[PDB]
Amino acid sequence: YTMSLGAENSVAYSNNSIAIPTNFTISVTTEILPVSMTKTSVDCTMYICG
Amino acid sequence: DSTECSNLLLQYGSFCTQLNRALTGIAVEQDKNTQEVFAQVKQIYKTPPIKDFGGFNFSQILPDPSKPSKRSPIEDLLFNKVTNGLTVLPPLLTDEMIAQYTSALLAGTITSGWTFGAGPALQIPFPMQMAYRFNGIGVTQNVLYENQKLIANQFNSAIGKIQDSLSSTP
Amino acid sequence: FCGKGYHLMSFPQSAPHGVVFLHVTYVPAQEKNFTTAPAICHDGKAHFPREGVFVSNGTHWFVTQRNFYEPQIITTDNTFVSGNCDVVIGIVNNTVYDP
Amino acid sequence: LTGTGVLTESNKKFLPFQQFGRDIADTTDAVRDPQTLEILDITPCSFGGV
Amino acid sequence: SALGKLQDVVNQNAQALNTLVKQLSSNFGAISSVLNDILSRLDPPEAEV
Ligand SMILES: *[C@@H]1O[C@H](CO)[C@@H](O[C@@H]2O[C@H](CO)[C@@H](O)[C@H](O)[C@H]2NC(C)=O)[C@H](O)[C@H]1NC(C)=O
Ligand SMILES: *[C@@H]1O[C@H](CO)[C@@H](O[C@@H]2O[C@H](CO)[C@@H](O)[C@H](O)[C@H]2NC(C)=O)[C@H](O)[C@H]1NC(C)=O
Ligand SMILES: *[C@@H]1O[C@H](CO)[C@@H](O[C@@H]2O[C@H](CO)[C@@H](O)[C@H](O)[C@H]2NC(C)=O)[C@H](O)[C@H]1NC(C)=O
Ligand SMILES: *[C@@H]1O[C@H](CO)[C@@H](O[C@@H]2O[C@H](CO)[C@@H](O)[C@H](O)[C@H]2NC(C)=O)[C@H](O)[C@H]1NC(C)=O
Ligand SMILES: *[C@@H]1O[C@H](CO)[C@@H](O[C@@H]2O[C@H](CO)[C@@H](O)[C@H](O)[C@H]2NC(C)=O)[C@H](O)[C@H]1NC(C)=O
Ligand SMILES: *[C@@H]1O[C@H](CO)[C@@H](O)[C@H](O)[C@H]1NC(C)=O
Ligand SMILES: *[C@@H]1O[C@H](CO)[C@@H](O)[C@H](O)[C@H]1NC(C)=O
Repeated sequence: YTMSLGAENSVAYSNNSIAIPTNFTISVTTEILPVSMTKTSVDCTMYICG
Repeated sequence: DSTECSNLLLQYGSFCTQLNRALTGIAVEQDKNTQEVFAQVKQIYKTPPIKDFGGFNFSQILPDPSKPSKRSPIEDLLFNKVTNGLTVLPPLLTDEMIAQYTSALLAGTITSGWTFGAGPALQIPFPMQMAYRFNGIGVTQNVLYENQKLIANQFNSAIGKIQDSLSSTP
Repeated sequence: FCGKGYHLMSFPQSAPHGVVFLHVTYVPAQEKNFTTAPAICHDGKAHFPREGVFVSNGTHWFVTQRNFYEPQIITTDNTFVSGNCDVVIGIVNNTVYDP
Repeated sequence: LTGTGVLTESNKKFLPFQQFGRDIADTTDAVRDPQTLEILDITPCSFGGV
Repeated sequence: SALGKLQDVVNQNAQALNTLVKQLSSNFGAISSVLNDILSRLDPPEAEV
């Protein structure tokens, strides 16, 4: 299929109308960020030659 | 297509697998980059058919209905100004879908300000939105309202100068 | 930068070779249409909201904060005066209360 | 087949056509003794960073 | 797949190490991939090659 970018949302714009929220949601989201890698050391002489 | 060459190449091990894996990682990283830049909204916002924004003109940045590529005149000028086992993989997002994403972002920031980036898109008149932006930089709303025709004219002139500067600089 | 929505706070959590941020954000919800005006014309003077916005429920005009509906009577304490009514485009006539 | 490693008694059971066993790096990690047919693991001698 | 970002880093490091150890099994055009076989089978003038 051709992938849908998203749902269409025509904002009801006019020159004298505003939308004011009457309520709120306290939303908690996760963000995972890598920090470090495994500290690996390779003996070049022992790797190549044993 | 030489079989003897590939038989000798197998003596070197999995170098070719490493190079193909690195190139595949680069190829998927480009699509991830395009997703991270352009696909920040899950709603495809559209401008109203009547372009009454209190004197503010966005025709040079809104998509042109007469063009089949559905690009803005600025974006059309930008696309005109950019010109043995090898393959070129096409990007996951084509240019018209990237233009549709930018059009959705433009419609959201014109009709709703910064509200669509923090939740539901809340409509607001564009001069009032500009006044809010004026208060963000520490200038009172009255200054914006009193000099609204001048601000709209300066904005339209600057957008036209942007198009002229892009069309006149190689 | 710190989650989707208006950022309130964040909490860090350790992870194997990584960090997990629990971003606590404020999301607006249950929005309602209102008729808005840039300024209020009263006694030949233009009144602008000091921190909020002029809203109308259909018959009456109020001033409320921008991110939450909390309608209040348009007074001289939450508005400021700049110029007359001849300059601002879209100014409407409404009374301004004096405490 | 020459090498250097710690020899331990092994739990692996070789098939009779098998003499040695190889690891990922194709080093002999298990061997059958050619006189008394028993299996021995060959763990390598300890390697350290000074 | 919630913690996939850390798991990709761990998998890439383990895969790089695994491929590094797999490279020891290649002879790179020599008669054998084992040094001990070459030292036991050949005189030093061909063993140096
Ligand atoms: C604010 O008013 C507008 C227009 O009166 C509403 O937009 C309409 O919404 C209905 C149902 O969602 C649609 O069938 C119409 O096509 C919309 N019209 C336009 C012009 O967009 C909008 O829903 C109202 N907002 C609220 C919060 O009530
Ligand atoms: C704002 O939204 C909250 C939901 O987050 C509403 O709280 C709910 O109210 C209904 C009816 O009063 C209850 O059945 C639910 O149990 C409530 N949920 C919670 C989590 O408390 C609240 O009523 C809304 N307020 C307004 C003014 O719309
Ligand atoms: C917004 O800007 C566009 C372009 O700057 C205006 O379109 C011009 O309109 C005049 C007269 O209508 C024409 O002579 C030009 O050729 C048009 N330019 C282009 C590039 O098409 C437009 O009139 C402005 N105003 C509105 C309300 O759209
Ligand atoms: C707009 O809000 C005002 C104030 O909240 C409403 O005025 C009140 O309406 C109630 C309900 O009929 C009356 O009991 C009060 O006496 C009214 N107060 C005043 C000072 O008149 C008004 O009705 C609202 N308008 C709409 C269309 O909802
Ligand atoms: C808002 O109030 C002003 C002033 O009371 C109104 O302006 C007057 O309008 C009448 C008839 O249109 C004229 O005869 C007066 O000369 C005007 N006075 C001034 C000072 O301009 C205005 O019409 C009102 N507007 C609305 C929408 O109610
Ligand atoms: C808003 O548009 C209407 C026409 O739809 C017009 O009558 C009115 O004067 C406009 N108001 C402003 C402030 O531009
Ligand atoms: C001699 O070697 C054979 C294997 O070839 C084995 O079966 C036998 O037990 C060995 N005998 C002695 C005395 O080591």
